[PDB]
Amino acid sequence: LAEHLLKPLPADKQIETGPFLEAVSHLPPFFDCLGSPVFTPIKADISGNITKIKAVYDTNPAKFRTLQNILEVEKEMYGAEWPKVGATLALMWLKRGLRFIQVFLQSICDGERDENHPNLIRVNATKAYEMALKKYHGWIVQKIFQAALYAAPYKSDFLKALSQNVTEEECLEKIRLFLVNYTATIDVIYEMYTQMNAELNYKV
Ligand SMILES: CCCCCCCC
Repeated sequence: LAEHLLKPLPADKQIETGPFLEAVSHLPPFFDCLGSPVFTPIKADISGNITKIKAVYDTNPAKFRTLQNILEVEKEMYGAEWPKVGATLALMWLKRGLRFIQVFLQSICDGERDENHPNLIRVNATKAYEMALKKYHGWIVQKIFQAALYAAPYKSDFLKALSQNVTEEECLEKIRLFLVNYTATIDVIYEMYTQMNAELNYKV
């Protein structure tokens, strides 16, 4: 995780699109290592949105230099169909997948656990779902999440998968390092959606 740190935010809190997409493109591969085919469509969603954004960027890298540039250009370019269109829509869902990973990792690092089932990560995933995704899912998808929860690896196994021959404590310290700029970046993205009134709450 800490081999592909996100850059700190610059003083003007503008996120450059190219470096951002390069950075987060390192996350979907972690889903191949969780030991379940349940993760294949999850990986496709997150990668699919990165791809959607990268393809808008590639048409005009200068015009789409920053994530802010994307939202403002698309607002102008699309009129009434915006923000439910283009790279704006893909980023709206990408941020929520990114926020999920953030809350989950942070929960693990903060030592939140089920006292009764200490080596499970179900409480951490459940928190992350509630905070990042749940309100945008209808009852069917929520039910699928409840089923998929059972495919979670054991905590000890998860951390081992993210790690070199390194202790669990060492692994978590590196996860903490990653979370600094990751969290900061996602926060700026969420703030941007709020300022631009680009957030939608439709359920799927
Ligand atoms: C620089 C972004 C590349 C697009 C990859 C989509 C899969 C994670």
